[PDB]
Amino acid sequence: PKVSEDKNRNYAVVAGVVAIVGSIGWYLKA
Amino acid sequence: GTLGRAFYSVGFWIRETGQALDRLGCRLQGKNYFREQLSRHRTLMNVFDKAPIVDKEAFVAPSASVIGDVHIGRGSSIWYGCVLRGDVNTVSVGSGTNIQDNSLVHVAKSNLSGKVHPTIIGDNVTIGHSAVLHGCTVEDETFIGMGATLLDGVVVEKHGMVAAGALVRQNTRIPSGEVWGGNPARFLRKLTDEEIAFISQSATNYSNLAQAHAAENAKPLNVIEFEKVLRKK
Amino acid sequence: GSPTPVTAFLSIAPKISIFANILRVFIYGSYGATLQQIFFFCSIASMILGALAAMAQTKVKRLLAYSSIGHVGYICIGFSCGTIEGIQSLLIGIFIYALMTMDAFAIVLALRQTRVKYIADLGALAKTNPILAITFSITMFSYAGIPPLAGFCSKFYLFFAALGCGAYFLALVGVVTSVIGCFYYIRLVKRMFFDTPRTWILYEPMDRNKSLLLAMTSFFITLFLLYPSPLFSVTHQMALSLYL
Amino acid sequence: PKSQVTPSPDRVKWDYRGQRQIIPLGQWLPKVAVDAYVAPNVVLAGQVTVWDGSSVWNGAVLRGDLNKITVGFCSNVQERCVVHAAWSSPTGLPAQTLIDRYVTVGAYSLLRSCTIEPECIIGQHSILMEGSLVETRSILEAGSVLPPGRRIPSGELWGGNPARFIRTLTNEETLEIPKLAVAINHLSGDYFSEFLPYSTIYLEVEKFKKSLGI
Amino acid sequence: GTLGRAIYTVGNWIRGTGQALDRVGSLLQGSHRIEEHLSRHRTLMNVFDKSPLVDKDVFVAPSASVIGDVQIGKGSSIWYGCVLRGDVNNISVGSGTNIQDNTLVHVAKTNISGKVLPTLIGDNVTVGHSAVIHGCTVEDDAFVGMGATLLDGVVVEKHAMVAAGSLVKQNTRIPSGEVWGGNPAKFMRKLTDEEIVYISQSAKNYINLAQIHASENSKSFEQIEVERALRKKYARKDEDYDSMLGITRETPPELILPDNVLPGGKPV
Ligand SMILES: CCCCC/C=C/C/C=C/C/C=C/C/C=C/CCCC(=O)O[C@H](COC(=O)CCCCCCCCCCCCCCCCC)COP(=O)(O)O[C@H]1[C@H](O)[C@H](O)[C@@H](O)[C@H](O)[C@H]1O
Ligand SMILES: CCCCCC(=O)OC[C@H](COP(=O)(O)OC[C@H](N)C(=O)O)OC(=O)CCCCC
Ligand SMILES: [Zn+2]
Repeated sequence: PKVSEDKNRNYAVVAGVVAIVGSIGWYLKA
Repeated sequence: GTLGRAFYSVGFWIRETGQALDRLGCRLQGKNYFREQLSRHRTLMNVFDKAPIVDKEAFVAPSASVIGDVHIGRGSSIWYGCVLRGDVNTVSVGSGTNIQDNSLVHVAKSNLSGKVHPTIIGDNVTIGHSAVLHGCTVEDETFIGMGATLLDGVVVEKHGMVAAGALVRQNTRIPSGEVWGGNPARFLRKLTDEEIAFISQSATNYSNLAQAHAAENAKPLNVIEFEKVLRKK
Repeated sequence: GSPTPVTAFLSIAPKISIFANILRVFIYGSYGATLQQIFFFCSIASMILGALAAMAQTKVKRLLAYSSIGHVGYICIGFSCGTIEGIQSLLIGIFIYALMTMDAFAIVLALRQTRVKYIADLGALAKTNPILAITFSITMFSYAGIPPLAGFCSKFYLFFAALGCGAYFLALVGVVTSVIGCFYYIRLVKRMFFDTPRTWILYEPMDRNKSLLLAMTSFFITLFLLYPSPLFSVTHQMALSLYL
Repeated sequence: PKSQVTPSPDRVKWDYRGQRQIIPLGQWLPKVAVDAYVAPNVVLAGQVTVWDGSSVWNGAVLRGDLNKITVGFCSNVQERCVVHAAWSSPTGLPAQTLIDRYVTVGAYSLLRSCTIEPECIIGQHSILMEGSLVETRSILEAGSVLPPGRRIPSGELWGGNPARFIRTLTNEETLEIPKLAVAINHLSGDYFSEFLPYSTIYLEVEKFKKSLGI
Repeated sequence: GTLGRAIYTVGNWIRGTGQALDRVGSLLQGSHRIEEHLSRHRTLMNVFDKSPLVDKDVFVAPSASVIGDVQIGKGSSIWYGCVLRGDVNNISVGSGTNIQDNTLVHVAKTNISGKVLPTLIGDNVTVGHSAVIHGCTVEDDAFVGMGATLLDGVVVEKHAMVAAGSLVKQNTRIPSGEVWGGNPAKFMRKLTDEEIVYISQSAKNYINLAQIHASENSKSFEQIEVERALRKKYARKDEDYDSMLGITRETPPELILPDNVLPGGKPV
């Protein structure tokens, strides 16, 4: 009970986090 | 109060948001056990400030469904499958009585056809199986038949046995110490002394059997069965 | 005959592009003023026949088809009067008709879950789903041209453009066709609020995307008259950009 | 005689999952509409279908393992009711129990392969047999048991142990049935908001599992 | 790997935040809602010193509470909401029987009249939809009415159908082939041959009807996920696209009910 073990869903989660961070930066930096 | 209802609704909103966050976190970790179909039943269902009150020594069945603000006295039993339900008005249950198996107490949940009458249950009152007492006031020391269908406006005074399968109609008063059965209920005979003594002993015997159940009803849940159901193939 | 999503894409997506194409052709390639006559009579006929034919239909898709034909006539009113205001009214009418058609076809697709076919199946819909009933009634009134809604503004400014060029017969025929057009719309209304059939058809709930689009369009239709400046300014800029 | 019983070591005792209120039979998954209040004690099996605005109270055991069960819009089935359907009926009509709009069925209603029309309030301890047709706008007094095949004429309220005509109905009395149905609907709507979707009981199960092994 | 561990960590943070927020929301309510507990109900449990003797081939509903000293024969099943409250005397249940939904079978406390005998249940007998049994001694091949209230001392023999809603009184014995019904005993009619065949057919049919409920209520959670996924996946079909792809979508074997519970046999 320490690793998700689903290497495909992990990429989706990190991509969603990157999308949220990019949207926030777009709102602030612009 | 309206102010309390707003706080209660905000509590719903925050609680469901918290559960949604918990489900997102759990699902994000790679485990789905929230999808289980556990029977989400409570034996003490409450609405707003109508939480039920159960005495410490009272016996309530696990399958019993007490909904509303039912007051339950000391030593009275709440048996299997009973549907004690008071929402529009209170339900009064005395001490030492026994709401038997597959029973239910109504309060005439609707609003039409007049006001709603609260249900009073006295001490040492023997309620028969499959009872549908419907907004009727019954005080201590009486017997209710097996499958009686009492309606509202029915006042059964002291020692007033009801025959099994009776259909006591609305606004009908049952005098003291006599049986009242049939379809519709009709006077049968007068209650004798030995039947009164039987009434007196029956409540005590059923209450004693009730605490006999209750002593072993709060036992640990036999974790071996829980371990077995997990490893089911 | 065509599937419901196909008809939803039709009569909105093709008509907008074809009308822009007709604008480009009409403004530049037509200087003999001979297309005023061909648009005049054909738009009048479209108005009259759509209004007189949609009242006799009992299905839903046929009613939407004839309503589309009538609104095409209403929009084509703008071609006959060739001025900046005429093209402005034409474009505003196209925009409003597109929004109302999207909303109406969202309604139709919503009831398509249980295979709605006729107009009588949507009986007593104010009881099963009151809010969807209100939305459909509002959209139908917007089709009718009732003042306190979008769709009335488009017809209003189309009539203004028609009267600007002195085509007084266009205004009168527009008024009369609107009068008959509202009648069968209200007839649709009666069977969906007032009279309750013996047998009720139950519709399963909708999904989030259709509901969100429907809510957005319904709030646009009702509250359009409060703040219509952006659409008018877009349309005035678009009409002038054909030349400069 | 046999008098032989074989105990099983895999016998299930104290199912922690509870009851699994929804019980599907292959394709026959019980469909329930949203805004239909179904109490947790209710057992739904077979092809039972509950429409919107309806309400089912605790103790009901609706199962459609033989024929589909239909509950109409704004129709409530009270607590401890038992409904069912048969493969065939003595009347010759299809043996499926269907409850139309605005019908109050009342507690301990023993429905089975019946046919109830709109505005057909039913009293308690009703023992409706198969093939019975309670025509529109009728009242059934508490304790009424009608024999199979018997029908209730419109606008007539019946009572007693057998199907017995009691008295006629007036318009004012007739019009109160939809009001009763919508009042029960309002009460069920009040009760529905008490419990949210996706109960948090799984935390208790996970804690219990963590307390012993994994 | 490292990404998986980081995602597990952030999931744990989110779960903790959600738990704290849920606790705060519950606190804001004023503690007016009773939180849900896991399960206090036991499908069958001992009463004083003896556990029920349930056969291996018995379907017992988890809602049903077959408590105390109750003996169940082969093939017989207990349906949902049925209470076998046997606490003083044994409840001998025959083979292939069925005590239906919301039904109660109770034994008097050995002295309801002085010479109380235990509630004996015959084999190949049906009770029917929430009947009331209190000290009855039903024998083989009988029908009990829906919601019937067979009281103490009632000895119903074979082929002794009781009309629904009946209220057979104390110590009443019905001869074979009678249809006694109504609030009193009140003999109505004689049991014809076809009605006997119907009773036997119902008793035989519910035996094979109980097997699907047994195989469904006992499903594990992992099996339930697969079952729901398959049910949703194959809810509706399309001959056009399937034929175009050259494939045929057949129902999975787990989604096939046995032919004996069909309306009379429709293998196709
Ligand atoms: C007092 C309280 C104050 C306030 C406290 C503030 C707390 C801040 C909390 C923020 C919560 C963020 C919420 C944003 C939510 C986005 C939607 C959730 C997306 C989501 O389904 O999850 C992942 C997917 O992943 C992404 O598809 C894309 C990933 C998008 C979600 C990733 C978000 C990770 C952000 C991590 C930030 C850590 C912040 C730490 C906070 C804790 C600090 C102590 C799991 O998919 P899955 O295949 O297992 O399952 C899904 C899912 O079940 C449903 O969408 C469908 O039903 C199903 O078909 C399937 O699609
Ligand atoms: C802050 C809370 C985030 C909570 C995120 C979340 O719960 O996603 C699920 C929801 C509903 O989607 P499901 O039907 O799959 O819920 C599945 C099931 N009911 C479950 O709970 O998992 O998505 C949204 O609408 C939100 C879109 C906007 C998201 C910002
Ligand atoms: Zn008893």
